[PDB]
Amino acid sequence: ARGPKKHLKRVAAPKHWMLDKLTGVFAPRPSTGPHKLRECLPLIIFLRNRLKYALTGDEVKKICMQRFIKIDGKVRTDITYPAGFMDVISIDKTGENFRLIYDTKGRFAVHRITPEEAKYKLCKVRKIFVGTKGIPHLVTHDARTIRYPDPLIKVNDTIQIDLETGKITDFIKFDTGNLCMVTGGANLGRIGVITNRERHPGSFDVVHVKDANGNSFATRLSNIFVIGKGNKPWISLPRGKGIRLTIAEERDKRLAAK
Amino acid sequence: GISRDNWHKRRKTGGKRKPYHKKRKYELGRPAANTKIGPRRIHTVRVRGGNKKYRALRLDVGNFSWGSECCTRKTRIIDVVYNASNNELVRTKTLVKNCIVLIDSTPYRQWYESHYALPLGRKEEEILNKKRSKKIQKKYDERKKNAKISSLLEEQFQQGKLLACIASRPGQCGRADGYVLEGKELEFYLRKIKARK
RNA sequence: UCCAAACUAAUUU
RNA sequence: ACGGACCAGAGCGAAAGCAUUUGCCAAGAAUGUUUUCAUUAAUCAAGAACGAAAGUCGGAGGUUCGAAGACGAUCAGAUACCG
RNA sequence: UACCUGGUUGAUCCUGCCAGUAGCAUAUGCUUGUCUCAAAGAUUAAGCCAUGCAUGUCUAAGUACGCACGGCUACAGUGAAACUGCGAAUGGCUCAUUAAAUCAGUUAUGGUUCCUUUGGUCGCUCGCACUUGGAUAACUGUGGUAAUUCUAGAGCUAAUACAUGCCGACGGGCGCUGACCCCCUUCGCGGGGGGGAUGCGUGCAUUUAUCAGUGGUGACUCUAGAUAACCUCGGGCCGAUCGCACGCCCUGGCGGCGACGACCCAUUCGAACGUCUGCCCUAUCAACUUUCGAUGGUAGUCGCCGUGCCUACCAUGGUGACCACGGGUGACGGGGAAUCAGGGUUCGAUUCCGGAGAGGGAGCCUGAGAAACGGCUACCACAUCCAAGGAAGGCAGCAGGCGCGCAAAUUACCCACUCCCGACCCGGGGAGGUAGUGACGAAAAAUAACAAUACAGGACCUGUAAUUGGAAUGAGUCCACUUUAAAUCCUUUAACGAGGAUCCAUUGGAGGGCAAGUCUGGUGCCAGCAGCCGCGGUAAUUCCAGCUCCAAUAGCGUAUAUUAAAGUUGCUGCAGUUAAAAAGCUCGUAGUUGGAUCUUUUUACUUUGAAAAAAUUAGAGUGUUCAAAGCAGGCCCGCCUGGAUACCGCAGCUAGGAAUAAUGGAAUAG
RNA sequence: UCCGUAACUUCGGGAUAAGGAUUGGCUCUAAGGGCUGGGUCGGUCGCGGCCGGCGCCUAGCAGCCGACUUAGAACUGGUGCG
Ligand SMILES: [Mg+2]
Ligand SMILES: [Mg+2]
Ligand SMILES: [Mg+2]
Ligand SMILES: [Mg+2]
Ligand SMILES: [Mg+2]
Ligand SMILES: [Mg+2]
Ligand SMILES: [Mg+2]
Ligand SMILES: [Mg+2]
Ligand SMILES: [Mg+2]
Ligand SMILES: [Mg+2]
Ligand SMILES: [Mg+2]
Ligand SMILES: [Mg+2]
Ligand SMILES: [Mg+2]
Ligand SMILES: [Mg+2]
Ligand SMILES: [Mg+2]
Ligand SMILES: [Mg+2]
Ligand SMILES: [Mg+2]
Ligand SMILES: [Mg+2]
Ligand SMILES: [Mg+2]
Ligand SMILES: [Mg+2]
Ligand SMILES: [Mg+2]
Ligand SMILES: [Mg+2]
Ligand SMILES: [Mg+2]
Ligand SMILES: [Mg+2]
Ligand SMILES: [Mg+2]
Repeated sequence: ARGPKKHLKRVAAPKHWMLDKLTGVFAPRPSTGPHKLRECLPLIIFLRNRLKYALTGDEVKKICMQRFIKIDGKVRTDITYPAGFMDVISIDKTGENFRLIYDTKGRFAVHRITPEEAKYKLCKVRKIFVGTKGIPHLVTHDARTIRYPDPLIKVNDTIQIDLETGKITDFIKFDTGNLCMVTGGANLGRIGVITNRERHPGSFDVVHVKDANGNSFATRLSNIFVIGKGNKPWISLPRGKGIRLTIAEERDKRLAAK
Repeated sequence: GISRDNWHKRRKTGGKRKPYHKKRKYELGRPAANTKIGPRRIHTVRVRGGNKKYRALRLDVGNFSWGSECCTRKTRIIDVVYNASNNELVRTKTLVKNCIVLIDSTPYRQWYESHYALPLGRKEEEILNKKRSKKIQKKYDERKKNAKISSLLEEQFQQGKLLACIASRPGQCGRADGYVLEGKELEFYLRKIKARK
């Protein structure tokens, strides 16, 4: 191309959006924002293909232009705003206050949280740098920036910020035994405690995570998101608590529910 | 136009490679600035990203550093005496990033005579032979201890011409900054100039 | 240890 | 020029090939070995040495035989067989 | 389904090919009732193109004095046009170019740019404001021209266009300078401790030198700090802008929310250039590259940056039988597709990802992004109007036409769905969607069923009939609903609609391979058939016909590419005494392969973990009426539930294993 | 001067094959040599030496001298230049 792409084909879309291949040729290419394109969830396919509030695309913008949708305490009107992990969608008219967290199969679950849980969120510390006059900064997995963070908060740690304030409330260090969620790869959505952070200089670091059944698995350090301190998750986990059943152990769960 | 691609080169083996696309715009090159000495003439080029880089076609005034006192003044360039890259850039008075230049020394004599009260390169009276109060006159006496410039560098102040060196890239930044040659780097370039004579 | 070459196109098992 | 008989389902040589006597020169297999070295090997594009007979080019020699050639026969023909 | 059959002979066993056989995909032939999906000018000509369309865009929120409309005093409110802004670099089409190139996996940018979006930052600088300047379009008015989305002259008038530019913060602080005062000593000299006027400088960004060693990294010449400065007139920043609601303090003075813009730092979408490994045929291509850069060093120039990218000065290198270089390709690469026991073989123009080009080349403007072609500028080729003066061109966009050919569709309707762009809830989209043409192909499935007789059978059951009987339905016709942007079709339901149920099933065959006749008539080595062996010269099981029969059936022949068959290319798996074939013999470098030995250092190997685009394939779940499909669905105010898993050569990464296979340690002990 | 050279061949030749470019003036720039001295402390008297403590040019400097030639570049002329 001579410049940046603007469309997105239907079959070339991300798998976890769960679009179908006979509705149209294209998929909603999400706008540029705080989340990556393969790691986001656009607002139109959340309101239309999950919640059934609208039936077409034009009925989504009739919701959004009436300013009924809030993201992170702020009104967003774009139908392809990239919403992502640990984000809070506040509809607030029906009073629902969603929080996007992956299920155990690796797609965004329609997950409801309590309307005082929607005051805050969690963020992974991606970068620490100082600025002019020696002022430290902090960059999250979202594109937001915090001036004057806590001196103990280092890279890959998880902070808890307040929406509508934008300041740091509390943080969790990346340590052994803390409670984390996997945000990428073949273990997308699984939850367990950190067993061992295996270091490799130059290349990627690998973290072994032990599930709450005895199962263990490993993932790169760039996909590990700490969600709890010790064994206590600081959010409300979805239905299943991040346990990946085998394909036999989810057959009988269907078979013992008929 | 002027392309700075790689695909017009032959391969490592010596095989001629065949082009697979027309020459793209991010592979452009532009003509050299060939910055001379004279009254200031600077052109700006719109470059990739919408940015601007300043290319200077004539420059007479620079910003050079004395180095061993952290004394940087804005002085005037007289001429070019040496160029390691091409001998015929000296004859046409072209200023490039490492060429050895020759500058007026009077901002460096004037600062030195004010910081040490000692004549430099002399065979008005107020800054040198001033009546100082004895607390102030005390302060100039520990500066008097370390006031000795090397013998190769006191020669330069008598002719009023320091031998200097460009450090910036004129024709990219539009300026000519650099530092004064001193020490073993001075006497290396001194005998190269004497050998060409 | 004398010589001694050739053989319907006219077809049906 | 040629080395009969002896001369063989015998020998030697990488193969082509190799036979009178004696001398000289260098080689080599097999056997023998309680010597020595200690894997130095096997097969091999490119490359290399050898390679009957006929043929080629120089010298020498030319007895026998003998392509080509010339005749005598035979033959329907016989520029072939035989002389 | 890991399959063979005919053909050399008088007969036999062989080697061996030819011929069958089965898909697949292109053309074609004959035929064709229904209905659901669906390819479709790639192959030859990346040949040439008439006409039309395919890209524009306005909110309460940049600029309305167009009465073009319009309500009751700077400006109501709509608002054409015009300026300004933004997009037009995406999409779409085609496969010519291109053989470590493109591309794929893998990594890097600690070697770079990045409009927008989102989050920071935006009184950090000591130095007319209650608003500054000029211009221009729309409009009006005079025109020119054969001509065009040509434009001239004159009068107006705007800004978030274009310029210019201040107050406030703002009290100073901090560095340097140092007049000067002051205190404690001192025989004195000297020495010691504060205050300090007046001057110079001061923030980010930029550029260079130097000093010190807040946070980070495997690793910085990183980030931050300190100092000396500089800061381009073709000029970095530091708001002369707009709308909502409008309150509050004592004319004044403050205040809520937005929009728009900003240098810079992140972020997002990327982009570009690098790392490692991987490609078809060819030796009747064996050496190639290099003072016209080939390989490297030093310094620069250029560039967004690393770099022989380029220049100067040097060095003489670099690549190659492990196939360089050269040539070819009926070569865009890949995901993939057809065939298939296991291995393979062939294909991939073609809807997804990546690349390329817009008649051929070349050069550029604008912009964040282009060497752009529904942008300019040339020249070549071609071609269009012309009053001969000139002007305009680019369908490998959708349609359409010509040409080329064995070979490929309507100059249809629509922004309703999918999404994209814009100032935008309103506009636009030949992207896309829907119809038409559609035996490319794929799924489903009519052309009769029954009963009684007449008869035949079988050990009460069954068959045969130009006999008979009323039962059942679609095809078709056809109202209406539904469907949808409006339709159409399907689905639904009235009305009709079957006896030769004339509402008629073809395509190939009948010696053998190979399912099916020694029937009848004609022809007489003729006409003809026949893939192969063959047939025909007067009783043709083979031709031409009739009768019968067979095969598969709304499909079936035929041509050609190709796969299996083919263990007839042989890795699995072939041969080489006489059938095709082992070089005359030996040496010999590459290459290939290498004896035994030990517990009973680097790799290869093996196992595992990551990270690996979907679609396709395998496969889970689910009654599209079934099936091909599809990702749906299911249960009585709503509730419940799916949208799995596997596989993804090699290379690179990770942790276990230590047999096998390489390799390494102490012999002048260095 | 710099490039570039076929058929044919007794492999020597053909060959100055053929074919093309360049050439002035001026101002510079590189490159190509030769002769001398590398003597550290008077250890210390027959401003010079007599025998040796005293030292590291050793990747060569420094002085003087000297021909001719090749290459490159800028400028310059009514495109002229063997
Ligand atoms: Mg004898
Ligand atoms: Mg050989
Ligand atoms: Mg012979
Ligand atoms: Mg002779
Ligand atoms: Mg005779
Ligand atoms: Mg026979
Ligand atoms: Mg065959
Ligand atoms: Mg495109
Ligand atoms: Mg990026
Ligand atoms: Mg070709
Ligand atoms: Mg292009
Ligand atoms: Mg064309
Ligand atoms: Mg172009
Ligand atoms: Mg076009
Ligand atoms: Mg067709
Ligand atoms: Mg079919
Ligand atoms: Mg019919
Ligand atoms: Mg047959
Ligand atoms: Mg085959
Ligand atoms: Mg087979
Ligand atoms: Mg065979
Ligand atoms: Mg044979
Ligand atoms: Mg032999
Ligand atoms: Mg062994
Ligand atoms: Mg001649």
